[PDB]
Amino acid sequence: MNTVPFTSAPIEVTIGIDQYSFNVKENQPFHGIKDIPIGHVHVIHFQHADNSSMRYGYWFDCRMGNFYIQYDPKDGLYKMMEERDGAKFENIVHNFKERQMMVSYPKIDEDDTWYNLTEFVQMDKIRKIVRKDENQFSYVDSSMTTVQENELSDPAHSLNYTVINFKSREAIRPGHEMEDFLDKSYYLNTVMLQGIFKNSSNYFGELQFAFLNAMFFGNYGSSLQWHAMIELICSSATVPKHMLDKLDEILYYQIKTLPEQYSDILLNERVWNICLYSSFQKNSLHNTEKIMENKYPELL
Amino acid sequence: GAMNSSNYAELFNNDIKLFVDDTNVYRVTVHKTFEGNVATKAINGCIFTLNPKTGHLFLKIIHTSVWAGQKRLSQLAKWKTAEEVSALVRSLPKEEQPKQIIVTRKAMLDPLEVHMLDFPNIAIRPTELRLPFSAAMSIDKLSDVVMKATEPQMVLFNIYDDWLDRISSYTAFSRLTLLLRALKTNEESAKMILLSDPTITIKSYHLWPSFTDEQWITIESQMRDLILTEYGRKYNV
Ligand SMILES: N=C(CC(=O)NCc1ccccc1)NO
Repeated sequence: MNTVPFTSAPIEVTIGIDQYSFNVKENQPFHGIKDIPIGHVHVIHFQHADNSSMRYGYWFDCRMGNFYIQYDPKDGLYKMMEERDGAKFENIVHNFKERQMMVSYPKIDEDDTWYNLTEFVQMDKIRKIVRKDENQFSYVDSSMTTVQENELSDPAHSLNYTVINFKSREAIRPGHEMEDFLDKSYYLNTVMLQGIFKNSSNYFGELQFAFLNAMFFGNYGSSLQWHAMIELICSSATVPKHMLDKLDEILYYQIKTLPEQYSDILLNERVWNICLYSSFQKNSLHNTEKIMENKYPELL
Repeated sequence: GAMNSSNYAELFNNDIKLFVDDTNVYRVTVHKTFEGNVATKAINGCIFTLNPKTGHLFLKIIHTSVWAGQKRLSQLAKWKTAEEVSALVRSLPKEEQPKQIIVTRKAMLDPLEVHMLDFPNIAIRPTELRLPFSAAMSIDKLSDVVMKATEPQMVLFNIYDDWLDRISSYTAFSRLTLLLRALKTNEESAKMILLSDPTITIKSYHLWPSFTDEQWITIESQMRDLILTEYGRKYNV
């Protein structure tokens, strides 16, 4: 179990760690988060009390280095940094652990939620979408735009999600216009899965990564990407049986985890009604359709 | 965006544009089968592609053979329309290609947009106007060439005859839409009006009779009466 120590907490902030969150008061003696499960990516995220504008945070994998958080009073945010001196860090973590100034990652033993939300999300693969190669962790916030959003402005601060566009020459084979538009299987299976991603594991991870940024940061372009990747599968008549079954599981845990009160903004009525009730795969998402109908029957 | 009353004069500016109407592409008669079920029999149709500034009509005849063995024909008809319009654009020299294509029915937008991806600079637009182009098959010479076709065929017409020698394209389009609105509301009466006078003939190379300017004002007046007349018979006003 790994540890993200905090040098201090000088400003009142709500701190998230994966799907958990806690309030830290201004200058409270908070020195970080311990007992973080090894084997998964994680996200540590922030919303300042004095300005809920900009949720921001850091995707990281404790296997890739020793990361700590320290507030920067010039740039006005909690920054993640990598400690290279393993003995300073191990000593720092031990002293703070002895004074019990850390919160414990509060995972219920029965609970597989985080695993189920991040099964295909890797840090190196996450680094393709968020480019900042001098760091092993990745910053994301509410306002960052996606490459596709910029096409329709600062490229260094963009989310480089895979551009999906149903009315594009990439999506539509000359001479198969109606076929390819009404049944997107060639775009899904040949263009995206065999040509851009290499495998469905990679496709699901970006879909999961797009959902988590939408949910944790209210990142609108991430939400667009999540729905586009769902719609591309559901609008394909020919999808491998194992992808459909895994998709149903992925979406089930995403819908299960979504805050009830954010459904109005994080869920696109057209996509979901189309996917569950009109598309080729309208009968292939049993678990997802059941949780959607019992939890968000209004949207439908 | 969408073409409507507010931006109506844009039709007659010098930016090449075409209206595409797909109403008459997929045409059927519905009938009883020997077993007492219902079946459709397709008949020949046509795409109505019109330059409103010049009157040039590209009438692509859709022969019933294009439907053979196909499913979901009403959906296919939109995509076939879009395929044929795209093929027409590609056949034209660059300086004759349209800068905009206005579709009379919004269901044509995605089919045409997808077929025209190779032309990102051609705007595909809907319209809020309710244009009477469905009545094109009430023009005898157009109906004749469509029903006589034995294979796919494109026939070129000027739907304004020689009117543009004497009137502007705004006035010509207004006359055309009045005539077509009349034929659509009461075809028999409209054609009676157009042909009641044996001395006024249709030239072999024309679609409409050779009316003088003064006879056109009379004709136009009679068509507006008919459209109001039918509007009363329909609503009991
Ligand atoms: N196709 C890509 C993007 C990618 O590699 N997407 C997979 C992925 C998986 C987990 C997390 C984020 C992204 N680059 O060419």
